[PDB]
Amino acid sequence: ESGKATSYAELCNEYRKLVRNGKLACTRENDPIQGPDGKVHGNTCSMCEVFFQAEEEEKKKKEGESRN
Repeated sequence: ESGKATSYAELCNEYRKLVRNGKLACTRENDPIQGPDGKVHGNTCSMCEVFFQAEEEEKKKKEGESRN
């Protein structure tokens, strides 16, 4: 337990520039870590991809009907 609690939305933030329409992806960093799901991932982005994915559902709602 070192540093501040920090927050994914703020930590993975640096990966928001990679996430296009809810899909995050970056180089192949060589540093496996863990995520909030107590699960390990390939790189730091992979850990941010799962969090970014969950945010894709909130966008499920459309501002209007595609038929307009």
